[PDB]
Amino acid sequence: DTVVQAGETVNGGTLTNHDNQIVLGTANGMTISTGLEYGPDNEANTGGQWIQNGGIANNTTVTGGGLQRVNAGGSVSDTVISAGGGQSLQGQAVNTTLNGGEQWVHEGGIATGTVINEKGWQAVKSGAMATDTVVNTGAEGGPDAENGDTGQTVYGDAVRTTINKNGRQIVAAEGTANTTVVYAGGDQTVHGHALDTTLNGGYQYVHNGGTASDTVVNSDGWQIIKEGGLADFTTVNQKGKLQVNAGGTATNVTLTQGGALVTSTAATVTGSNRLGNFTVENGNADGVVLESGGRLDVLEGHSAWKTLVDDGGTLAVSAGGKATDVTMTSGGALIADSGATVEGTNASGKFSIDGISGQASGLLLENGGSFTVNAGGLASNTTVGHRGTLTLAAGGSLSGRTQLSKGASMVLNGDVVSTGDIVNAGEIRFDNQVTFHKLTTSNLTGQGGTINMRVRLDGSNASDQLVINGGQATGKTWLAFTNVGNSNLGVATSGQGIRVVDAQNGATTEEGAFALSRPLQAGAFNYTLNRDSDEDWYLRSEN
Repeated sequence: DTVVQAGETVNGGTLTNHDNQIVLGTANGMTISTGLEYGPDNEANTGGQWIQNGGIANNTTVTGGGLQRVNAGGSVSDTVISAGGGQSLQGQAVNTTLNGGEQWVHEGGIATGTVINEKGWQAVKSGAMATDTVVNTGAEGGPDAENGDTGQTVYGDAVRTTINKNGRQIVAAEGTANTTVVYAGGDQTVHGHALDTTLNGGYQYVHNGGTASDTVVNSDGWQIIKEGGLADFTTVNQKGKLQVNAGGTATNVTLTQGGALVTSTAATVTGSNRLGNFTVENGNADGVVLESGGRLDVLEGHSAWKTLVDDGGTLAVSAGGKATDVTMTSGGALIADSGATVEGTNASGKFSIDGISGQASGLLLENGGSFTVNAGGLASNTTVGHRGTLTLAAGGSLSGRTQLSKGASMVLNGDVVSTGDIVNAGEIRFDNQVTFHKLTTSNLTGQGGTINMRVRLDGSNASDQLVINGGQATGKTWLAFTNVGNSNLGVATSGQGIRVVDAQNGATTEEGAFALSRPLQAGAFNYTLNRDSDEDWYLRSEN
């Protein structure tokens, strides 16, 4: 009928048209399709199923427009709630599936086993508790998307939450999440307190004024401490990542072997790593270890001491920053420019960058490492390996042995003079970041490397140039030319042609020192590469 009295059970039935069911006994298998037609929090709403103290409902279905209300001492199990349906909970609910529906847990209510799908929403108010929730919605679009009132919003207490792909738990400023696992594609944003989070691929964002305690960051998990956030007792395991932004704090960190730290000297990070204790405080970094994935930014006016950059780690030093007693393990990335001050050891030996004098010596740039030589600066005895980049601004200089392995890059942004030997297995390129430039070197040892040069075939006989100053060009160097003129305009060369390699002051070049890596053509002309008796190399027209 309309009232289910104590000690009485009722089976089946559908509520429509603002009809009411007041449950004092047990109501099994009801379908609730009325009571929410004017949306949540509307006086005009009427009807629904209302579980009283000592009442029970089992296997209730709450369709669009349906309202289930559960008073204190009322109890429901095995509910499912569609889009446009809702359950208001001060009693206890066990196993509620929200397929678009909403569950409001009021002060004193306990929601256990709620499954949040398809842009449903569990709202855990102050004084309320959620337990064993499964979140499958709310993070759609990714961490920078905002889906509002979807997923789980925690103003009270959330316990033993599972955040799956596309799931989002928002811990409001007064809320508390006490045991949480986050999988890949899910995230937990913390304005309040997060306790015992495990990030098994998932992300945790600690916002300003939020705190996270005893976070375990496993493979592919990402804990981000934003400005004014606090992490305490984070453990970063293999392939996990702790990032502490400027003005963020993380204390009692434990970085295992393989656990990345991503921070700067503007942040506060204290803990231990594979070598012992470390600190990042007051613009100073002591003892930092950068695992595979890790990065330490030493900002201008800041300093780091006793840093180990291990395979896959990154030390980045701004102009005016200082990093001493640096150990670059093979594979470690060093990012700096002539303005920085760095000293330590890498795989090939001792290295240093003097920011005042503008001189670098013994650099090893690999695996994302990179160095820029500014005007009036010098890089001496640089080794550029796989995924390393050496960039020279106009007015920057090279000396000693500049060695480019395969997969290495040197970018020349103006005229550049090497007072030593360039040993090139990699790619050298002339660039502007059209005015041609000169690469002058004392000796060039070609090991199958390539030099990317520009040329204009429109009659101006202009191109980039290589100058051998008194030594020799030996081995094998490929020259890759790009016509930066019109592609159908070819003007014949004159005399010896366009001098692309100039041997001067007695320099020689071996007979096979250079060869075009691909044809060079414009208009009616093919342009061949030719060595002449003056040891110089020329582009000349034919056809």
